Amino acid sequence: MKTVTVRDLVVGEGAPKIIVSLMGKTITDVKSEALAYREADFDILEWRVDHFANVTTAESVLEAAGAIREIITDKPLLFTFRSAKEGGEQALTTGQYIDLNRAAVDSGLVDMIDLELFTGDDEVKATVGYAHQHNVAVIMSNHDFHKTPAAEEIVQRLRKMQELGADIPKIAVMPQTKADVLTLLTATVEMQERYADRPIITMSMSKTGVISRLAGEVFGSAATFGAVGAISVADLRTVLTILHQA
Amino acid sequence: MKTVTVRDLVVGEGAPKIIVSLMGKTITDVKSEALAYREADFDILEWRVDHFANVTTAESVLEAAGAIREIITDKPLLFTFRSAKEGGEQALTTGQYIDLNRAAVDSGLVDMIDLELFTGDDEVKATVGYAHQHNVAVIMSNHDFHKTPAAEEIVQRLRKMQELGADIPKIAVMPQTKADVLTLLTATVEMQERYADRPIITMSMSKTGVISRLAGEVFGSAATFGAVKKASAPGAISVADLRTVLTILHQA
Ligand SMILES: [Cl-]
Ligand SMILES: [Mg+2]
Ligand SMILES: [Mg+2]
Ligand SMILES: [Mg+2]
Ligand SMILES: [Mg+2]
Repeated sequence: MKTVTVRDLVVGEGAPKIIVSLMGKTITDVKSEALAYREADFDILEWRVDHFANVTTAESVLEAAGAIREIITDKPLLFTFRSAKEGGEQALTTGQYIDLNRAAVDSGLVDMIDLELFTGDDEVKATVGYAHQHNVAVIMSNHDFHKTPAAEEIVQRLRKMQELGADIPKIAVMPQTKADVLTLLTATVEMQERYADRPIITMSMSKTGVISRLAGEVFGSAATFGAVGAISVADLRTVLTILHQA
Repeated sequence: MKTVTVRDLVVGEGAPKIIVSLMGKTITDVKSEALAYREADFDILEWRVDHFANVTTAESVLEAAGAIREIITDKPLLFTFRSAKEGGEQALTTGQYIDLNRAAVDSGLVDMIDLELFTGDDEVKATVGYAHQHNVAVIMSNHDFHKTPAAEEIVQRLRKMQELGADIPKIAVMPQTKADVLTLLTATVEMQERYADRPIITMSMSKTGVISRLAGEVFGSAATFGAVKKASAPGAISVADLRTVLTILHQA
């Protein structure tokens, strides 16, 4: 299986990695949040660009990315605009979203971008290519904040992400029942044994799904999310380490 | 939902409870292990009587049980003879096994006994009744160290344990695949939805099954085994680490 190396971090070997999400409306908010995260124990900093108020002003986005990089210089930076239809704060047209991610790639300030699987196949392929031409990795993502699809549908979305060239397929789904948490873990196993040839990230959201963040290593999820959220980064790392050494 | 209270420990509320297994061949070993276990963080002391060489000498078994209670004075004591049939160290005839458990009940030294489901229905029912008459709780148990039965079969075994009067149905199975771990968890959930009216304990063994030792609160297992130095079945973690993880899940 491929691993994905981002700076010195190796996703897909050792214990699962920890992603935290920075959310700020203004440049001063982004700076304040970056300062709050600076001493926390995590591996990847995700900037949740959909929270940023001035997302359609190219110079402002560039300034904010730069401000994050000035404060946190030792953690890979993941650029994520999460659409409202997948749990995010706002919607862009397809063209605006693709242009935004290309501008992030161009900046030299980000190590990874998030591309939503269902953006459009032609747009995703072109943007994956563009990212790769600049040595930027792609987390290709899909979220269902309302329900958990059947395991087979989850697997087929992860397989499509690989087809479209994702460096790291990522899916997050909302459990309505305990069985739904198990469905997400089953999909993770099946994807791993049948199709995966690179690291994947899977998560069952909400309080009910938190076991999928903690005890995911055996089943085949290479990273998960903590908070400085359903769980603190310190407590997440504590459990991941215990289970990695079990 | 009935809970099981032993001393003042409540099984079936809050975070899952931690069981450790004490194994000793002689009275001397029983005493030294008990002293070594005294400072460990756990809730229930399981004495694995099948490891004891002198199991057919009533005086010797009674002396060892007393020794455990003298050294570890603040933990519920679970008396478990694990049959060779179900992965234990030695075999007794059915009658000797039943007599051993009745003598444990009679001692006044034990809070719980383990009775294996497949011992025989008449014998199990009689011994459950005897234990209850002396305010001793029964963990009714089943083990498969080779495979994981279908989820519906696991459910039906746990249901049957309820029918026979178990205070706490208990099953431990061995995964052959990662999917089998998830089957054990599925059975746990389904038992909770369809039939449980009391605490149950479920486990998938080996490293692959460790989630099943951690996730009792969300899927429906009321207790879990941890290691002091070494646990009996594959895949355990230390009791300190187990308590750390259980507490994080309880507060999440
Ligand atoms: Cl064990
Ligand atoms: Mg260029
Ligand atoms: Mg391992
Ligand atoms: Mg009597
Ligand atoms: Mg609870």
